Amino acid sequence: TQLRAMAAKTVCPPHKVELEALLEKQAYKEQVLAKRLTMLELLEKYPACEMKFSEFIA
Amino acid sequence: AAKGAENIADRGEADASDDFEGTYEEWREHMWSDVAAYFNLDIENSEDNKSTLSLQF
Repeated sequence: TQLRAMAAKTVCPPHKVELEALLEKQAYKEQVLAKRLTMLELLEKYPACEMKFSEFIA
Repeated sequence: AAKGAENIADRGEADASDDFEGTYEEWREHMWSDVAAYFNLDIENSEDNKSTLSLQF
C-alpha cells in the first residue's frame, strides 16, 4: 500500500518503475522484507516523490 | 471436503516466521478470481478504486 502510494506521487518515470518493481512477489521478499527497507528510507532515496506529510503519517 | 466440498479456491498459508504477506497476497489475488469466474462478482478487476483517505490539519 505504501509503495503504491509513493509510486502514484512520483514524477520521476524511472523512479516510478523502480518502486513498482518492488511490488513483485520475489523482489518484495528479497529487497523489501529480507532487508527491512522502510517507507522513510525510500522517501529519502526519492526526494521528488510528492507525497506529503499528512499522507505519510496516515 | 470429505463431507461434500465446493472448494472454490485452494487453501492458502501464512508463515509468520517468513513472508506472511507474500503468501497472503498470492492466495488473495488468486482467490478473488477463483470466486469471480465462479459466480461472478462485483469489483474486478476493477477496482473499488476508493484507495480511501483523510488528513487535514
